[PDB]
Amino acid sequence: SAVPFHGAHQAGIATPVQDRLHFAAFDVTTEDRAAFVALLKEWTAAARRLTAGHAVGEGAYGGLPEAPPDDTGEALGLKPSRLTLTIGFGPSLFTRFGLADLRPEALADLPKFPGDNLDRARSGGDLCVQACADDPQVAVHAIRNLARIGFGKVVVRWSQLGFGKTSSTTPDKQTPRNLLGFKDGTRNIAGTEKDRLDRFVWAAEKDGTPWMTGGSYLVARRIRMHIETWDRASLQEQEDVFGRDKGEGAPVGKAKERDEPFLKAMKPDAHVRLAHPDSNGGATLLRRGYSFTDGTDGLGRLDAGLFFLAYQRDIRTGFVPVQRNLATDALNEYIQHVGSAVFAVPPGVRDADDWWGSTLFG
Amino acid sequence: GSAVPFHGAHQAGIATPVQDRLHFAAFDVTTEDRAAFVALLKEWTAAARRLTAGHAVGEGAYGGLPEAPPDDTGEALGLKPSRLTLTIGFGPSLFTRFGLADLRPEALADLPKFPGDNLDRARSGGDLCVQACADDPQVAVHAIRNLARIGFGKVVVRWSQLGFGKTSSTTPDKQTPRNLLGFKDGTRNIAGTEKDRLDRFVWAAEKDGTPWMTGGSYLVARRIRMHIETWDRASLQEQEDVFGRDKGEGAPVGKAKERDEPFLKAMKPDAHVRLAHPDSNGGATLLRRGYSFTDGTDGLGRLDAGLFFLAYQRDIRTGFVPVQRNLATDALNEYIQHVGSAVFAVPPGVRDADDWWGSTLF
Ligand code: HEM
Ligand code: HEM
Repeated sequence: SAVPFHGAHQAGIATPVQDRLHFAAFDVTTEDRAAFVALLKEWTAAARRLTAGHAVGEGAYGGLPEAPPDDTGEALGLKPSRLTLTIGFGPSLFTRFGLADLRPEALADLPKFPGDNLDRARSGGDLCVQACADDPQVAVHAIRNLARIGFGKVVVRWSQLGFGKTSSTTPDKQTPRNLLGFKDGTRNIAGTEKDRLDRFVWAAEKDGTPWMTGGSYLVARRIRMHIETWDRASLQEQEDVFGRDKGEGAPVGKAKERDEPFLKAMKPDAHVRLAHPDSNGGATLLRRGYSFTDGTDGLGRLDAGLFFLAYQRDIRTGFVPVQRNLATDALNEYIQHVGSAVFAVPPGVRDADDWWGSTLFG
Repeated sequence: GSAVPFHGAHQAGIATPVQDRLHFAAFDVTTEDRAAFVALLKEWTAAARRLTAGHAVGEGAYGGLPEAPPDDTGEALGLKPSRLTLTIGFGPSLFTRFGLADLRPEALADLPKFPGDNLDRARSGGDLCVQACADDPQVAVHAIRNLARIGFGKVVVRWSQLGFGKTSSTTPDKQTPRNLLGFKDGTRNIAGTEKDRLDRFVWAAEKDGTPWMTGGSYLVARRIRMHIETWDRASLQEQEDVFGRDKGEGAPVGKAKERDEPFLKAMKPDAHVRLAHPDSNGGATLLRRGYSFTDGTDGLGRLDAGLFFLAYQRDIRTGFVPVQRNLATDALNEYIQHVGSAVFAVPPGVRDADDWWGSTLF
């Protein structure tokens, strides 16, 4: 039903992946650091309510008739729906509030990558809130109300709705398929792998940035798929792109999805061969992205793809080397990176008196 | 995950319980070959039979020739039917082709211009539509994508619309969903069990003057943007006054329970429910079946969202048009704008495994 909001880490990273996503990047409009801290506190209080399935503030009705209700009401009668709300701080936040020297060195700007076609309006952002839930209206409600609460101090830079499995009728160990029709997530870091999370996902104090201890670094990439071109490719071409077969998802030369891959048997620019840690100095990622389908473009083509999300202990040692190695990926023919942003995701809200960003702002 | 039966006197997706998700696609016809279009309808009907049963189209998603593209694009593998329905409709512009001019139904009336309209012509109209409703958005998108692919060369997607959550009800025994203004939407609709009301208000009859449409219905679609910023500034009383129902319970003003019958003269003379009620419209009654949408931001700091309004009726001239005309003075107008529109004649049902979409017309 619900996922606990308080913890050493923020929820929404290691906790089980929910069916839907509403991701929002915000820009900060206030220049007053105390006013911003006041928002972080007010947002933290709202998130405690939202993630327990309650209305923010004094609620969505029953208040004074002349007052706007504190909560806009569209989640009334719904369930917590495993909602998690994960906040992150983008590089540009640290140019405000005297925060320049507290920007973590592990919050690296991404290089330009071959084939990039980034829409600047749907890239970057001073802040992010990742809202994950099984019910998309619960996630949209949470983003809508956080934006409302913050209006006057923040605005919404860009917003992305995503989906994965529908858990009411899809087994939870079952690997979801992306919109190219392939299983996506087979060889990933799982939230159960607490030791691997310490090695590859969570910032440690010794890493250089004490306030980020127990946080993580997030890379977001809005990746369009050339659906109609991909659907014209042969089965063999599609399986060659990835190094796994389509129906079972097994590596080339293996029978079972989760059999470990034999990379030599894949084509040299197969996606799995290029992305595997063995090909990247051991670099390993927690992938947590969602499919999207926004509509139809002007040409009749499906505006669809993957909202790619990766959490790692250090952007410089996670996403950057893996994505760099994808320069020659056979998959590049069928995809285009069209938005990008990075965020430092602080440690968790430790108890009922803690607030988002308290380790950064004090 | 259960299956909604595809065959019947009527197409499913109308009186059917309203499913959680929508992918709605408008198509333009590009072939002038009536025989090829008829062949397309039969192929589409065959594919819909598979899709609505949770099966892959054609020869399947894999296991064919390596050199051939798979028949089915594969992203619904391992999913369930998820109450998928696929409902096809024919726009007025279809009847300019294939010698159909004289078969265009009188009840398929063009809408008048309405005050406040700001209709995007590129996301309005359409030679035909397919409404895909399912509890799993991936199942809905997979259905539309594969129908469009099967139709490559004969039809093109003109525009499409995703609905992340329903704002309608044909099941008054279940919870009435809320729209993004936070109000229950669908309380006083038509239920799938109200067979007499469906015959009276929804299903075309032979005596109505268009024999091929007996057992079909007529669909109006309106993409309605919501002025969320302005709404969220409004007091609780202003919001409740706009509709004529309270917000929490959704009861008519002065009533304690959602489904207590309204006393209209107690509502403001411009209240939405007062103006829309059958008694204010010569008994005109609609089956509403819309969904909420988001569409990113306005580029200027604001979430952009709305409601994809769908109404089924026995005759557009005695359903949507008189009601929408009476909404000319609606208090709700301050908070919405109609920005896309389309009408379709939705043919009778696919009677059995030998039948095909549009067989009574063609
Ligand atoms: C639309 C874009 C993409 C699609 C469709 C896609 C698809 C896939 C598929 C089908 C697999 C095999 C199953 C699995 O183990 O998860 C996979 C694996 C993987 N992908 Fe991607 N991927 C995309 C983008 C990316 C990006 C941008 C990165 C990193 C920069 C990435 C990194 C990885 C990694 C690390 C693996 C696991 C490889 C292993 O250790 O065996 N992918 N991806
Ligand atoms: C964003 C646009 C709209 C919103 C937010 C909205 C909202 C609502 C709400 C909250 C109700 C009361 C509960 C119910 O009985 O369903 C309602 C009722 C109704 N609406 Fe709307 N509506 C919109 C557009 C329309 C349009 C365009 C039409 C027709 C042209 C329409 C026709 C009706 C009717 C017929 C009723 C039921 C009245 C009765 O018999 O009591 N609505 N609407």
